[PDB]
Amino acid sequence: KRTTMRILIGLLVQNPELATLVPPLENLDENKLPGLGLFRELVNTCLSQPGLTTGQLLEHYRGTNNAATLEKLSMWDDIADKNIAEQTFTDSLNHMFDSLLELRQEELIARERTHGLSNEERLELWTLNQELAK
Repeated sequence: KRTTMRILIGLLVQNPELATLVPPLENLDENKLPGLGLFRELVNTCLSQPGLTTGQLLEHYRGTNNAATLEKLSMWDDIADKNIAEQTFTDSLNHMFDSLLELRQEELIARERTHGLSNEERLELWTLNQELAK
């Protein structure tokens, strides 16, 4: 639950164009979920300057007064980039052999259109069709 806010903050700092996908936060009350005030603040800053880059966003956090905040904004950016690199990795792992599966599939289809397929081969084609979900 604490990482939810941190992930949101982090992702938005990494890509401020995501402010675009935040529904309205005005009627919420800040006082109820730690970090929400910060999120709201960034979202507002993002809406007030569309097209922002990460660096341009981080300009609003110069000065001594903002240092503890600038800090967490950068930490959280990194924690988030890792979380999604992790997720890309796990997702790529799952599709590792796709190039190889998707040509046994071509081979089975071609076999099927000229000679046809045995019972086992029909089942394998079916399995490949599930696995290549598009």
